[PDB]
Amino acid sequence: YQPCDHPRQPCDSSCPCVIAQNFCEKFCQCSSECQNRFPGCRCKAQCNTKQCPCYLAVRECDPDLCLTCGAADHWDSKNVSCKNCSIQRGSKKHLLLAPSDVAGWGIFIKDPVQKNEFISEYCGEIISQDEADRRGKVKYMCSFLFNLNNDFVVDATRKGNKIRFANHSVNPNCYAKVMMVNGDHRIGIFAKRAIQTGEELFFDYRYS
Ligand SMILES: [Zn+2]
Ligand SMILES: [Zn+2]
Ligand SMILES: [Zn+2]
Ligand SMILES: [Zn+2]
Ligand SMILES: [Zn+2]
Ligand SMILES: [Zn+2]
Repeated sequence: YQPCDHPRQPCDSSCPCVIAQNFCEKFCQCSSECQNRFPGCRCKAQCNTKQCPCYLAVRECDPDLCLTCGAADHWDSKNVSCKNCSIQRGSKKHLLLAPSDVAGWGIFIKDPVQKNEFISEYCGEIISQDEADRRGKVKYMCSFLFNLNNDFVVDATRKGNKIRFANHSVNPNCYAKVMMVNGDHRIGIFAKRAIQTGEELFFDYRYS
């Protein structure tokens, strides 16, 4: 997002964040106490349903703001209380790269997953469709990209992780969410429906 910077002035009717109806983010130059900043949550635990303000706003919990859910207990890795810090923590479901049951190379999940559960971060560079076109004109052995939306693309060619091998389908069982993660947009992969162990993962490359 576009950070605001209006020294010695609050984030009022003249602040571009307030005008564009967006929260001020980590890199905005307003006070830490800016009323237009995201308040975080005060959940008991989990943070993986619409009852969590962070989850509802497509944001991971912030260790400096989400002080009660377990987001600040960053040293813990087992049966974690906040289920909305996985991208930050580098946690993912166990995945297997193997020949696809359809064709080429595929991804198989090794843990059962519920509808809308987080699977893995999809690593890569978020680039504009203009930079994606520029790259596609001029290359590597094999490139890995998908469309996030009408303006942005994720290129996993230079900075990807295993999940980049998950095949395309117009009837996918996975989807991507562009999420706010400690001031940065990062891509999360979630189950579209409940998936059982051993199932091949697919997502729609046209849009997610
Ligand atoms: Zn502002
Ligand atoms: Zn701002
Ligand atoms: Zn502000
Ligand atoms: Zn929460
Ligand atoms: Zn939170
Ligand atoms: Zn949380």
